[PDB]
Amino acid sequence: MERTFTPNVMQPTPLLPTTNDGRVTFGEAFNDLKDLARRYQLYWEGTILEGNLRAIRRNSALVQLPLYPHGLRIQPDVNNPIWNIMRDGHIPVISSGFRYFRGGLRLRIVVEGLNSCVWVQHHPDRPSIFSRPIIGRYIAAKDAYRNHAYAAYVQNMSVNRTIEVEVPFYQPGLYGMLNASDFTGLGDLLIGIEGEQPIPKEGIEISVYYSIADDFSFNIFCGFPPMVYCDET
Amino acid sequence: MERTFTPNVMQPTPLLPTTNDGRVTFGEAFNDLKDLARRYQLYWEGTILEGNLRAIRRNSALVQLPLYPHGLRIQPDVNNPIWNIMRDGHIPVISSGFRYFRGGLRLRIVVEGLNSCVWVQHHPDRPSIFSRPIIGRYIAAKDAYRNHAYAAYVQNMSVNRTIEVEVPFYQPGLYGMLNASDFTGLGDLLIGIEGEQPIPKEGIEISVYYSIADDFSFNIFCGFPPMVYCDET
Amino acid sequence: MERTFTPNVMQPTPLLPTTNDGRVTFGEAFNDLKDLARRYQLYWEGTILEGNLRAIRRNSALVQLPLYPHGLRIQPDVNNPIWNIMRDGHIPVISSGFRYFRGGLRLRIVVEGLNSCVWVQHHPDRPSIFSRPIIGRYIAAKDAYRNHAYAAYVQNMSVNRTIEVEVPFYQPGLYGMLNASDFTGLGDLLIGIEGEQPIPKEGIEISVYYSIADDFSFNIFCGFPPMVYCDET
Amino acid sequence: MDRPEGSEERTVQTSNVVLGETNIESQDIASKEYSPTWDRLASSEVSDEYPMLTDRWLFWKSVKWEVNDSAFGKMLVQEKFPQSWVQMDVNVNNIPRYTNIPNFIPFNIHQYMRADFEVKIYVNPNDFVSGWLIMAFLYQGSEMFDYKLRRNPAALMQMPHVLVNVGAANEATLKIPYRYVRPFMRCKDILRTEPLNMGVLFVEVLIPFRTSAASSAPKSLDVSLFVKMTNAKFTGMVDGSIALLSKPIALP
Amino acid sequence: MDRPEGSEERTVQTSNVVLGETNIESQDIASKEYSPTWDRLASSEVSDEYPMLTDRWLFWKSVKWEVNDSAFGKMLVQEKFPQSWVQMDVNVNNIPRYTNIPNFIPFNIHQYMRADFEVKIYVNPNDFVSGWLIMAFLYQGSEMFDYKLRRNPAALMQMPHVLVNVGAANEATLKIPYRYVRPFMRCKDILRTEPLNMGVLFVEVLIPFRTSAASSAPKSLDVSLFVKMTNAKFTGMVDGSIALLSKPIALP
Repeated sequence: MERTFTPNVMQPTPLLPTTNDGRVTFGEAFNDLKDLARRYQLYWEGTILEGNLRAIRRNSALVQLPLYPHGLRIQPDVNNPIWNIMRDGHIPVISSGFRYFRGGLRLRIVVEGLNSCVWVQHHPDRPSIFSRPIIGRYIAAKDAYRNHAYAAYVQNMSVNRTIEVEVPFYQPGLYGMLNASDFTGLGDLLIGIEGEQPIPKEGIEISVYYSIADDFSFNIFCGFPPMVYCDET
Repeated sequence: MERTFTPNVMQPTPLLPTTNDGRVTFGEAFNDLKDLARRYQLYWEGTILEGNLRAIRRNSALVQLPLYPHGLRIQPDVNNPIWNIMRDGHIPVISSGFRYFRGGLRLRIVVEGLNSCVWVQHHPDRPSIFSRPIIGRYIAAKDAYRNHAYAAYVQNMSVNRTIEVEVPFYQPGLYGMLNASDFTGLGDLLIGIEGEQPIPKEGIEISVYYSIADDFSFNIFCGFPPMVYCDET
Repeated sequence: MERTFTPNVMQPTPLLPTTNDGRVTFGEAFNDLKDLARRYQLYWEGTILEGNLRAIRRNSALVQLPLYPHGLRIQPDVNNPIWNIMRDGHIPVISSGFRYFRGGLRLRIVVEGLNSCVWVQHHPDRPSIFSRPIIGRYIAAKDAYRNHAYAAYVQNMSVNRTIEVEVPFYQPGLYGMLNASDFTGLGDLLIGIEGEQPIPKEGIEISVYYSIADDFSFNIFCGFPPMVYCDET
Repeated sequence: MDRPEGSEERTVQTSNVVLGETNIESQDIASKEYSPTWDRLASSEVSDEYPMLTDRWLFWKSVKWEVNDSAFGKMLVQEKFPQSWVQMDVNVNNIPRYTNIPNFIPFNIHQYMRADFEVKIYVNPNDFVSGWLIMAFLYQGSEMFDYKLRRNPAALMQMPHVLVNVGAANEATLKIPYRYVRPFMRCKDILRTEPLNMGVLFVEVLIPFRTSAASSAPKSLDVSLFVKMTNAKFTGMVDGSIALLSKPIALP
Repeated sequence: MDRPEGSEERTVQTSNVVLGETNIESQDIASKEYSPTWDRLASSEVSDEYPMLTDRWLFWKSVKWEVNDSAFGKMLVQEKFPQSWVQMDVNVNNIPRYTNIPNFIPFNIHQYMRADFEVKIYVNPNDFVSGWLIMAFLYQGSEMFDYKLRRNPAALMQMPHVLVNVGAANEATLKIPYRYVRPFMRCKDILRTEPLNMGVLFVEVLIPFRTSAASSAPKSLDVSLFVKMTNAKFTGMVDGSIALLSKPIALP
């Protein structure tokens, strides 16, 4: 096989004795990228103001966020300097090397400001038109309010501030496509308020973090794209 | 062996009968300094004001605190009279007698004021330049915001005010050096807010307490340094 | 091995039937150069006059002759036309092909003229400065008379005219060097009169013949030097 | 050459085609080979197999590359695949047609297909020219959000590829197991996706082609490509004229 | 060349050096190999052996020979050996020093040594040049009363040698068992004989080197020499500075 082929090997010394992937000196074995990809990382972080929401703005969406196992497309503005100096996370970088996937994501949505009953809902097949989220008044007529019978979840920001949910993989096809260009992905995730708590005069600060589920798998290893060093920022 | 060598012992009486290290009269046995070193003690206690933080000051560091199993260098100012009249704790004093260590610390970070989602993160190899912490705007460009894929933790100060985490021992070398002078230590611990809750017009009062993990061990016993009696303050 | 290597041999006929190295047709087998080198050959032939001897010239050296298994250096003057038209013997020619040796020589010293008690003596380690012999008055202060306890031999030229002695191999080293340039060789051989018989008014005609002992061996075969045909004289 | 005819050539026969090869190949497999199982879940009609037609090897292109134009990473072949190979036969208007070539005759009457491919590349230089080519394949490369950064041969060295050394003048065989987002591909433009677009096949110029300064030496060299299908299964019989083909879109 | 990489090269690894060789060698042994026994009679101190240091191969020279200067029997290399190889590392004043090279590090701290050598010679011509070299070794040749008549290649054809055909471009290996007038050699100039003078290594030009009349063809060719010790035993530990080295004497 041409990728791993090694002709005429000239090796001066023996090979180095093994630590069982670090289990000898540390306690754990770092043998796999799928375990590194299950440590949570930031996904999208935004603010939402009154007045760029709906007119009536009782139980409505605040964000429809597209679920991609690679990241959303990043733009490194001056508001969140994360996306600027840290570039992408470890998950978009691991993901850019594989072609397909099959499996779900885990999310952690931390929506505060607001401190009322907030809700989340997964539309497994309404994909996949764009690489940004859509805020408030710009989400389309039929993604505006909650729907009936889509898998959803509800939480009082008074009891607890963090919603942690796991999105299933519901698709007709064999794979979902990593590195899509722009029914390929995991569909949409809608986040929204449950009935018109008055909004603080600055912001509802939402931030989504994500990871890989347990049954998730990266599937066909082609190359990595060209990278950019973070220390050059 | 010259350290314990006893030539020409003249002993007038028998030895005293044992209480099993106090287990006869109290209920417990105090036979070991490693158990005394696992009772928590104060590590660093400070205040942080708006205006000695960042310009944009959304999810940023508030402190980068260097993890040392001996203490940080103390300075006994009039603000916290602890460091003045109590001197160091029992852990910096136990630690000054040993040369190396291998193992982790446990921390308890009590960050309140603020009452929003706060976060902690361990940089196992970015050591070790100084014996003080670094507050706010003075932390360097690449330790400013959160990073991706470093072991981190998040907590709403609304649910609970105390973050208790355990820092692992990740180093290339054999030992870490107790009593370092100034990759020797446990790296850095970064503490930071998650997105620009308005800061009370006086202070975010952080205090870190620490202890030894279970797998931690002090390793080569040389002398103790010269001490100073606390009752002379 | 490159010296005897024979690639792509094309042989038209069978090999010739053997005579066992001549033992079939003559009576003896000439299979070896070491046997040819044990037939005596001339070594040095000279004359010695009164007046190029010592002043007092009682028991003194007449010649100190250096023992070399290759020959002495030859000079082909008109007195002995041997060295001129015959060149060297078979022994200097055999010897020039080998590098080392280990073993002794046999000599036959025929000293006549004089007809008195003559003597011979071997100095196993006083070597080896020159390729000629040294006659009479020119031999150095401490090689002048007989010495004590060096292996020596004595003979009346009245009883018999021929002294045949065998010189041992006494050296510290492993080998002696054939083809030396100028403790490498067999040392010196001193020949001398035993107490001032009046010398005939012309000459004491000495001639030494030599051979190889039984334990002698030629040791590392390198090339032969370039030769000169005798029939061109 | 030591015999009256030069030497013993080696023969690779499939169906009624026979391909001579004088050298040791250079092989690779684009992913793990398997036996399709969930494809039975997609279609209630029996999948038809045409082993005498499709297993046969087929000559695809000849691309010419010259000394004056060999950069590092100049693309000789950049094609949507199998789309370019199957739609290779065009009429006067450059509209493809599945009717002439006997390997492609079943693409005409069916709607969906599935199959594995093997691409084989041939370069016949003399002894005194030296160069080097890389032929790699990227599963559904055209749909990738950065498809035009992955064309550097430094990126192709990572995806499954073969190498053709022009000094040695070897063969090269790239096996491509069927992998896709759905258990079948479309054969024509239906239900208004391009037909039969499983990936992108590249041929780059890893080390530029060099010859001697002499005037009569060849300044050019040819590259030929043969392809064959393996487990080809067709489903969904319709009329040949019920759907249409439109002239293909090219890659940037 | 029939494979993607040219062919299978062959590897000769000793200590932490690995030498590739593509052809059949040409070997010879300067005398019968043996196991030293009387060397224990010479020294009451234990002989130290450094197999990790000394067994390792070492690059010695590169000598260049040109078309315009190839007589019959022009000497490329004429050296006192191992003296020239061991004293190869000189400072600004051409005074040797045993300190830098890790094979020669034990020559620095000892007085006497003993060991067998293997000299290996490498010539990398293209196919269209033809010549021929002979590399022979003469035990203690410099001390021989006619040393300067034995330099003709007609004399070298007799002492143990190897041949390097430039048309075939082969390797060549000359093993030299330790033989000397005493069971050890001196490492420095002591007890006032030159240090480590066991013989003379020659490289002559048996058939002169010839190329084509074309202007761009190579008019020159390189010869490289590798040496290694085998049963190396050192005795007589002293200070490194207790004795001195003086710049070597050259042969006529």
